[PDB]
Amino acid sequence: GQKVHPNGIRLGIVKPWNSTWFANTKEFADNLDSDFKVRQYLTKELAKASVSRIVIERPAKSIRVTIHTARPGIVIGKKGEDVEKLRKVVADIAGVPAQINIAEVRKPELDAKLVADSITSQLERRVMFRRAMKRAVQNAMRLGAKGIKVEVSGRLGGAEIARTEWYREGRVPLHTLRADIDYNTSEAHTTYGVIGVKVWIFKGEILG
Amino acid sequence: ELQEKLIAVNRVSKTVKGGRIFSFTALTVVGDGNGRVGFGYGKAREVPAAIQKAMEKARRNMINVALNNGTLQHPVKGVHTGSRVFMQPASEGTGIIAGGAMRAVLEVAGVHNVLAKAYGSTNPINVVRATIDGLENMNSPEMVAAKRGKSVEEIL
Amino acid sequence: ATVNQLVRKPRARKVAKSNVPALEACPQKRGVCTRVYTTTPKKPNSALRKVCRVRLTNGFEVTSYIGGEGHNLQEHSVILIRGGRVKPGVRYHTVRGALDCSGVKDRKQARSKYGVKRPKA
Amino acid sequence: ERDGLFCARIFGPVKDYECLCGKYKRLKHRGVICEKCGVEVTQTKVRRER
Amino acid sequence: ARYLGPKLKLSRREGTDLFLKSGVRAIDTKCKIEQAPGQHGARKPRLSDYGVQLREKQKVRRIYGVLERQFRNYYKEAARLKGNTGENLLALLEGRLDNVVYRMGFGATRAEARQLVSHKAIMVNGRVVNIASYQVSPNDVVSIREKAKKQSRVKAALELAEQREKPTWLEVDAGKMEGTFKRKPERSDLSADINEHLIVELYSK
RNA sequence: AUGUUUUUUUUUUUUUUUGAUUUGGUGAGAGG
RNA sequence: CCCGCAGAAGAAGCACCGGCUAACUCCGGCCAGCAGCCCGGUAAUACGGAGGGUGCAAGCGUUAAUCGGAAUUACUGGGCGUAAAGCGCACGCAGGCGGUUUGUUAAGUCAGAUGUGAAAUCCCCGGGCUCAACCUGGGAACUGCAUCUGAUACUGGCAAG
Ligand SMILES: [Zn+2]
Repeated sequence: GQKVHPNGIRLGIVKPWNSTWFANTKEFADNLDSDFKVRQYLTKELAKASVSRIVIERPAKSIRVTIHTARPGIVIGKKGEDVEKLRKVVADIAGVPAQINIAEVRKPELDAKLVADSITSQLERRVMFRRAMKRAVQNAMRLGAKGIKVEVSGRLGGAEIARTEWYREGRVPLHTLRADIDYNTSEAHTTYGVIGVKVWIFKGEILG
Repeated sequence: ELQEKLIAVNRVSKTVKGGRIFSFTALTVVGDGNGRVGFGYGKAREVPAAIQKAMEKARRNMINVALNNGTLQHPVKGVHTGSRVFMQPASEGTGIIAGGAMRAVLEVAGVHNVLAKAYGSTNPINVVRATIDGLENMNSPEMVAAKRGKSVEEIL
Repeated sequence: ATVNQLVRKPRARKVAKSNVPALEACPQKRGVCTRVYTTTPKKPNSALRKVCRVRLTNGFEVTSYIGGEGHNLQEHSVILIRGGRVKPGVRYHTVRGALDCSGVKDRKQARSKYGVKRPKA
Repeated sequence: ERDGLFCARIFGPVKDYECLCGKYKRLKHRGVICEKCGVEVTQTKVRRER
Repeated sequence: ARYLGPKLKLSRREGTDLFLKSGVRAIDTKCKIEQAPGQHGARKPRLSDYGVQLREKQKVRRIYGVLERQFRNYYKEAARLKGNTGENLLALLEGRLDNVVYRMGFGATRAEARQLVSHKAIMVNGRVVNIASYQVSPNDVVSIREKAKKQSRVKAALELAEQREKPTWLEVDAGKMEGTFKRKPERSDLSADINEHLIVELYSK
């Protein structure tokens, strides 16, 4: 289990946190649990909507969710009909006043998580994994990624002996802390088993 | 306008500290259905890429072949490494009577009518090369006339 | 090689011996089962292969494979052998559905090759 | 309509280098006219001059 | 001695329209002409060198309705004869009585024509010929006899033919119901899609 | 001083290029 | 052989589908079994059944046997430093081959003719059985052998250099 998590190593420097609140040792665990719940719910709901990052932020006994999604239109539905619906359920989950914001993700081919999800979907609907991977890589490159890597693993083409294959393009420096490396993962629950998809997308280096 | 036939694709290995690194060799051949022929031998970790490479190779370093109508101008031998090849011009209708790699090269070249045996080795890569050599060496009547300081009717 | 040499002593044709000599250029031969038994095959395979030592009509004592699933053969059972070697020392097959050797039970594909009559319905 | 005002054999094939009904779907034999099609085999603007 | 099964299946397998049904109704409506027959139709991997040749051979055989031994014999004959082998073979195939009849338009399909021939409907030079493989010669008039001239099928066939392109190498009369096989057809007169050369190669293994 | 001393199938096919993003008369009304 | 009668009526199987090799899926544990050469230990396109396909078809498979592929006895048409293959080295009879010029011969060689090379078979153009197989007219061929008449470059003989 060689490698360090690319997001996790960079949280202090170039990457920010998702859950962004303060709490004392008393209420912290509970808060975490709540976050887990709400996030889980959101994932369940907005599966068909291309959702990248849920950012929870709770000040003053009131939860502020921020959903980063590629297509707001399907998450919002009719203007303030679906969002509103989501909100009350979120509140219920939390046990506090809820507030949902929806950030529009520019360039969903450069968002790593989204790409991974897409790949997983493709796998599920029985495409050639390799061709999917290629598409993922190519598209990102076209869009202006300084580099991208993707990796898929296990029961590829329903084969008895599992293996991993991966496509890199451009440069993807992981040891370099100041590199904006959007990393994320997904899992294709195929007929032969799970197929895990990792993808690293290098936006560029930050100078500060 | 150019037609291109992948003759063979073969998996080749390189042993390293970990284990075996596999790769793929693609032997292709391309031609315009007239004199021009060219084979290409490409190599890559995946098959399609290798094939593409081979095709690319083929497309450059082509070679011209003097064809009397659909067939060859005279019986011609061509050798390369193990593969030694005989090919003989044949009457309209007979088709390409030739085996394997050899056939493919002929087809692209735009010979329609040949009687061709591959003696010795039949290792595709070598045999195609041999075939190419044979084609290349084969001189036309006009060419021969030019060489000898005569007219075409003097040679018949 | 040299023409003179050839003339002196011409080229010898490679005389290929028959790999089924107990037939003696016969398509099949009748034989009586001297004994019937199972044998273990060589590496890498694993099985109990059913085989019978057959005394043939022409005098030879050979060993014949018994194809298909199951057989009725005993000692003193009159069988027809056909030639064909199972890949030590078995160079012949019992023809199922000839003389005393029965056709294979409950077989519906490649029936001819195991003596089986066409199923009626 | 075969063979009416807007014919096939009298003028040309609607599609470029295609027998409208069914044969020649590549670029090799431009011209052949089978009995099942009663169609020429040329360009899309060939009917404008005929 | 004949193929009695599904006709469109064969066509599907081949890829092309073999003209095994009359042509009242288009082949795309009757069957999935693009998709190959059986459970594994949608899957279509590129065939081998041998395989393509074989397929080609089948196509031709299917078209005319000639079983393998006969086909082989025909090929041999062609080879024996002077000129281009494939072309010769094609000519021979054409020359078959049933085929000729079909061309003329007395049978909707080739099968129909064959049937007619069998049933002592057709005469060649005023003599009832019953053999579908009968090689019709140049200047050999071939007609429906007076007994079979009243059949509704024949007229339908004729009508169908009239919609279909007329071959240059024959000359047929719809009222008289007699056609003259004027000459053995040139390769140009026949369909271009048939790769005779492949067929030739297959037998030259 | 010494090594044929625990072998078993944990199996060879790409994309291909070759072509384009599609709307006719009649009549009425406005701007200059 | 022809005419009439009735009614789809009385009339389709065999092998194969891992690669070679045309044709693929599902269901049943190195067993049972397969196999021409190179699977099966619980997701077997390789065993057995099914459905689906492929190839042949009144046959289809298997076995035996011959040639082929096999240029794998290589006359056409292979080789021998290391893959099998140069006698350990010589001398040398028989045998094989033999520098150069002229003359002669005409054995080999070549040309033409004559005789023969049975008929059938094979092949070409025809004809006859409705077609075909089959039958059949005429030709070509039977690559050879013998004899006669020439040619004399080459090989041989003889004679001189
Ligand atoms: Zn057409």
